[PDB]
Amino acid sequence: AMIRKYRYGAPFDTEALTEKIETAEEAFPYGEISQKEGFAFTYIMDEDDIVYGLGESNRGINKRGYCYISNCTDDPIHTEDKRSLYGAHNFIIVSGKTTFGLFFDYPSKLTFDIGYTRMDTLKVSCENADLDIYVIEGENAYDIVKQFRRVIGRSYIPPKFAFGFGQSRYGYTTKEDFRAVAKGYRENHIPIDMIYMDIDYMQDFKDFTVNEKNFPDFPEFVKEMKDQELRLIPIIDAGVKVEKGYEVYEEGVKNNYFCKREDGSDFVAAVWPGDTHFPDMLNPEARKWFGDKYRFLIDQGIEGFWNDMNEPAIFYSSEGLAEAKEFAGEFAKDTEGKIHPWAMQAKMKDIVNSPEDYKRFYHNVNGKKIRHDKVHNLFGYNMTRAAGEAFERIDPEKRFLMFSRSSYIGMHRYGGIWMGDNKSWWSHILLNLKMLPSLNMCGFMYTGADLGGFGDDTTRDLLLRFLALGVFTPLMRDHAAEGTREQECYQFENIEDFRSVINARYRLVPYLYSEYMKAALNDDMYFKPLGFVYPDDKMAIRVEDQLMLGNEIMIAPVYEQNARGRYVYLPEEMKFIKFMPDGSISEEVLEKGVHYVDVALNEVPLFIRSGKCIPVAEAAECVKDIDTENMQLIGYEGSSYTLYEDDGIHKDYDKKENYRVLTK
Amino acid sequence: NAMIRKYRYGAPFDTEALTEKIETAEEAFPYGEISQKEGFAFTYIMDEDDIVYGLGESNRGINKRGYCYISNCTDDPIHTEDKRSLYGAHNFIIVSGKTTFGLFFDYPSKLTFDIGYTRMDTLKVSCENADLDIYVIEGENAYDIVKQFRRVIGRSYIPPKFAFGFGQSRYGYTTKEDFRAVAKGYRENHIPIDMIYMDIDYMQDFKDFTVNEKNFPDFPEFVKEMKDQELRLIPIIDAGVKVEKGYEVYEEGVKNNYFCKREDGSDFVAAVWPGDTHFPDMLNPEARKWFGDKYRFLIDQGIEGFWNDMNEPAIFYSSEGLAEAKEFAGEFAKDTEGKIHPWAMQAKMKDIVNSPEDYKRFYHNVNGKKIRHDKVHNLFGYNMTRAAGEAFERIDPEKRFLMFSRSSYIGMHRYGGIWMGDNKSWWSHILLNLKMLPSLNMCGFMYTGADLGGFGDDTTRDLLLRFLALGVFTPLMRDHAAEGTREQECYQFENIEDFRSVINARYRLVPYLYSEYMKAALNDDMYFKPLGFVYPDDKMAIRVEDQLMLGNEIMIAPVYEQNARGRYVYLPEEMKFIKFMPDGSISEEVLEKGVHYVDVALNEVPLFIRSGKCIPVAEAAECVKDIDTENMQLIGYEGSSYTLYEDDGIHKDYDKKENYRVLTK
Ligand SMILES: C[C@H]1O[C@H](O[C@H]2[C@H](O)[C@@H](O)[C@@H](O[C@H]3[C@H](O)[C@@H](O)[C@@H](O)O[C@@H]3CO)O[C@@H]2CO)[C@H](O)[C@@H](O)[C@@H]1N[C@H]1C=C(CO)[C@@H](O)[C@H](O)[C@H]1O
Ligand SMILES: C[C@H]1O[C@H](O[C@H]2[C@H](O)[C@@H](O)[C@@H](O[C@H]3[C@H](O)[C@@H](O)[C@@H](O)O[C@@H]3CO)O[C@@H]2CO)[C@H](O)[C@@H](O)[C@@H]1N[C@H]1C=C(CO)[C@@H](O)[C@H](O)[C@H]1O
Repeated sequence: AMIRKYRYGAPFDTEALTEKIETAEEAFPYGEISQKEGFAFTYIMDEDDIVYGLGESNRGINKRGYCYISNCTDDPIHTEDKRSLYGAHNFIIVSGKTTFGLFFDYPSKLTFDIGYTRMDTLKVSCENADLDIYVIEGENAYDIVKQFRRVIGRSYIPPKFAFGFGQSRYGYTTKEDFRAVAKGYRENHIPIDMIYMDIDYMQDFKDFTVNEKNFPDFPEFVKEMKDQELRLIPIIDAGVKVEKGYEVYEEGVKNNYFCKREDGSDFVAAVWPGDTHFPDMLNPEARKWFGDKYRFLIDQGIEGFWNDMNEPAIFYSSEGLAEAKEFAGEFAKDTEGKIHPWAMQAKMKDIVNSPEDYKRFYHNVNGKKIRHDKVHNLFGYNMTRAAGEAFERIDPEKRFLMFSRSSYIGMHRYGGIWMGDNKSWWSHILLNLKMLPSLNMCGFMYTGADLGGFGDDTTRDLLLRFLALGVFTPLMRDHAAEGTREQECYQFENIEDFRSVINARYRLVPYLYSEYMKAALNDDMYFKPLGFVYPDDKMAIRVEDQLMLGNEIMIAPVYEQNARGRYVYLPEEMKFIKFMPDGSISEEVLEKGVHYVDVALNEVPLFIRSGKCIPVAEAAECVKDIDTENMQLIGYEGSSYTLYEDDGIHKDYDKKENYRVLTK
Repeated sequence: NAMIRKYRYGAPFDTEALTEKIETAEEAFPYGEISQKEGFAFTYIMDEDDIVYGLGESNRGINKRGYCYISNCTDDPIHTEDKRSLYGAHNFIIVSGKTTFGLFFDYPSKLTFDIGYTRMDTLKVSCENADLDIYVIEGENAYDIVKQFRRVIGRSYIPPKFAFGFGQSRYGYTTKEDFRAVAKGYRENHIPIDMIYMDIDYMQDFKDFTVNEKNFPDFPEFVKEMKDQELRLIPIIDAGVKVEKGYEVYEEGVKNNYFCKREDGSDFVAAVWPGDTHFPDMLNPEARKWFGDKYRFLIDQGIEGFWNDMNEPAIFYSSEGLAEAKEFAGEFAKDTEGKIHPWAMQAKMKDIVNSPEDYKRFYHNVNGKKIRHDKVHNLFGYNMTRAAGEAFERIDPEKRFLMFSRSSYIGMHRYGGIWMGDNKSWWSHILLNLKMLPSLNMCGFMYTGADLGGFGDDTTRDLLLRFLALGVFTPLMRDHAAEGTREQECYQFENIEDFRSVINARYRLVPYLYSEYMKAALNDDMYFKPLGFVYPDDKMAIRVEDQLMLGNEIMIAPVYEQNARGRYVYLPEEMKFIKFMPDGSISEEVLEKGVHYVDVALNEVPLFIRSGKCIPVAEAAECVKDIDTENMQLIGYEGSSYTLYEDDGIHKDYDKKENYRVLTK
């Protein structure tokens, strides 16, 4: 009713939406649509108009003033200029005097020119007038989003343990590597529930093996780790290594489960294991075959997975590789200097994630051959769907921890997202923050960034400020790239400081989980821009470095080096809370308005809204040990918090026992 | 100045950074601990509250704690927070806390500042060779310590007045049409401007000290076509002298042994824009004078300023590097077994650029003894600008020339300014350009700016405007853009009157800004100051990093977040919030000491006036020579006094009672 679906050409069915919406028949309600060059929507914006959405895209909460292209790209350098990151989330809302939401249900490259060309002009275009546009209406932007959240289906719900802290590093390889990490944390009493395993745990980077030489009995090691409440979260890449004898490879080939070239042969793309093949994620059968392979690890005790390189990322195809070796040929023999080293360098770079490669292989969809570039942004989506759907067969009642890098809307039902290869820059603390709400609008609630920065060298302080933001993000893990400064918490001085920050995560767990469960089950938001909560405050709607969490709190982390505080705007009176390093909790009332607050490196800050309160537990070293019984209530006297909780393992969501009102 | 003990280690190369002879102190080192096991290392444990200023043009913020900085002039077009080395080497730092003192490491080689990077409480300055002078500057506070240092390094370079105008630039402008188009585009729209820069294209095949003969049949006249319009062309000069027979500059450098040379006596070859080039031996006096004198060519044609580029010096690849690369390309090409990953190929291409190894392959002839370049690496750009400067004074001693350089070392500030190089059209770079200001001032470099709009990548309308609004206050205010970037000339955007509004604020402030720069340079004082220097005992002010004091009257606080309509500020004393309005009016508002949010729209230029002060504001003019300083509105507080310095802005006659006049509100 307050949602209509306008249809152009013959759209590919993305299965993005779970709710049926009939094809409206009147005139498109806003702006203009054109077909002189492919397809274009053009809209003129009110000078005060704010644009939200685009989920995991570059820049800030208000998208006005730059260009975003949905075109899932493996790009390790997230600088302000980049137009396409990992995600393809074609949902925007124009909010102002004239407010409306738009979802562009489209598989391929979609360019959102949001004021970049002309300031007052919003122009969303793509090569093909074959798509569905969904127009949503409501009073405010929050209401437009909650409607969207309805029609795309309930977001993924992770197991309770995933609301713990997780340690990860590209490099962990042996039982020793892993033990010294468990050692490092448990011996210094720093809580943690997860350690991630990156590609070095496989045999020759073969999907669905383990290095038999390093884990002669992987299952027992898993049980040894799990005994200390450490759950090993293995990675899975998109490419299956080409290698005779390799079971997963032989099957893929024999049953035509792989993407093929225009000639029927299996397309080769090179990744970690060298030459690989990509499972045909768009083909229902291949998807059940791929998903089922997760049993290999589940049967061994594994309760979580992360999907990577699933744009899919291509270092080089056999086609590109020959072009390059060949060019290098003329370079090597160049006497006249007709071939500059810059160009040789340019070719090496162009064979990576080549657009030419993305038209070299095809998907087989219920018998229809479709070229990959045409459906490019669905690949990661469906790889994560394969896992999810396979999960539900293996054990319909159990929750598995699951996240992916690349995604498209609809994938939000089967798994969360991590924000990819960030760097150890202070600006990336803010980027982590700004992306949260957008992702929530698009259904992705279980998200977080690599704390302390994936790439490059971190410092003791960058890490602590990153963690302090992580405290509030459902996914909280410290991750680091190959050969960077070691950034485990125990790899610094005065380690107790890190204990302090993590401790705060582990006291806030029952609240954060609660607020998560309530949001997901209600097709609602976990993180909200201040604009959603105080739509009348023309000051609040412009704030981009503070977020509302649930209905009880606001967060505002420090993201500047050497700072000892930061400016905040409070659209209402709140109590200002800091989790102190001695184990106590500072509390101060602060009137609405502007304020500079003092927040030391080893203190964690949050605000509690007027007439509200939240439960806080004692610090425990793992999710299982948190005493949920006698929690302290912080906030406003006479207020009440409805606390959700369940076994945090199965999907028994609708019990009256799951709710329990607390009054301060 | 015997409040500046100097400590000697080894047999230091003389950088000529100081103009003041300081004797070699004789006691143990006044602070921390010195070690000499595997080179040289100063190690100091800092107090928790200590702040660290300095390092001029270096990465990150005002307070330098919490990272690692390396003096090693490097051509790096990507200015991300992780970078440890950019273009300049300004080895001056100051520890500001319970124990305040200042340090200058006079060392021309790779010098590492580990400022609380490894251990948070640990400052460690180390290098390979113990061949260095270390100046310890004692004093009451940081500001004072900086004033001392400014005096032993000598008066800062002083630009002609026309350089406080606005300038337009692009790695693209090639023909008369292009330049005329910039002319017409600005003039027709009554947008103030004084300079148009000429990038490497005006040359004859990138040959230094030539001009394109087909492009510019009669250059002196075209230069005149522009000058009559109050537009001054500022051509670039590159470090590399193109290798080519018949090319006079090359023939002479070779004939007279003026180029840097391989170990074996051969003229070292480095590839740059022109192709193979030689580098003029900037550490050789005869060479330095020969190169400097070459500027006459352009000066005798009516040119009144220059910029020196690529002078780290930047190297695309050496002859040795190309060969090594082509031979690797071969192995890769014929490799049938996948022995050679494409990543290794790609890594080799990257390796040949600015290859530390090349910097080991050429020497400087310093009156007799040959010195391997890497041993004096941070000096190259400094002595190239020194070549140009000394030349100017031989060529015409009365007249001031516009001069600035990319690479630099303390001491170069006497001969020219610098721009902050290849930044990017990122909002974060507006702040980066802000934060570098104070630091560069502490090291003598006052004439500085950044590429407004962002050099690299594509800018937007709002980004360019917020950049200009900072640029209003930086002595170098220049719009420059990379090859193939979106056009960022002010006339290439809708509602052009918002660019005329903003750049009006500049020309209206020019009388006062010029005044402060002149006063500051002649007094060995700073033009920009961190708030700590002015409000030493306000714990809140000593940590403000995104505001700056300018002279002794005003404070700046640029908007740097995209889509923001205001920003938070902290005021250490009562002040008049002022906005140059898009209508021409100047809004005024008193705000007390404390935190505030102030509305600054895109097309408004903000600034604050200190309690007890005021400033002159002229009416808008479209070029510097047309500005009317006779009757200027005074903006500020009642019964305050401003001393206006002014002169002909052309010659070098600075010490005269007639240059000053007291204005009273
Ligand atoms: C691990 C990471 O590797 C791949 O990306 C890397 C590039 O291939 C490298 O060339 C290198 O690029 C840097 C260059 O040296 C230089 O141009 C500099 O300016 O910066 C560049 C980027 O920092 O570094 C890249 C990233 O470190 C691949 O594209 C990327 O997606 C990979 N990340 C995934 C893989 C692993 C291992 O399974 C996980 O640890 C990550 O979390 C994944 O997201
Ligand atoms: C003009 C500029 O060119 C040289 O640097 C360029 C590189 O050679 C290119 O490879 C390219 O780098 C980009 C990467 O491919 C990409 O990874 C992305 O991250 O951005 C990189 C840089 O934006 O672009 C570079 C910049 O164009 C040279 O080393 C550099 O120092 C040059 N700058 C000076 C030269 C000119 C022309 O005479 C002047 O206009 C400038 O103002 C100078 O500062």
